[PDB]
Amino acid sequence: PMLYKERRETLKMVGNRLGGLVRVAHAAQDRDLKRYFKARRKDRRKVAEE
Amino acid sequence: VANGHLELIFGWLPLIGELEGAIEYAELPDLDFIRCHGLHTLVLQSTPW
Repeated sequence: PMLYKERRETLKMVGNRLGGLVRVAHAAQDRDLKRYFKARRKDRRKVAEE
Repeated sequence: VANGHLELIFGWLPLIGELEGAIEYAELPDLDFIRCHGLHTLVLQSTPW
């Protein structure tokens, strides 16, 4: 098992960056959208594309 | 009456002077200025530590 240490490291210990992608997503691209749900139909014609 | 109405209109004449002066004063072309701002942003990335 000590022969696979560096390999497991470069496999997952660095792969945590990929997990960091979903963090920003869940934090901003779906939580900050609370404004679209409160605006009148007159603003959905723009907020969707925005 | 021919003399009274003439005197009356001659006395009314001067007031029309200042009335037209005020009318001209209302047409003076003047104005100010307006100015605004704005800012949009966008997140880039992030990683733990």
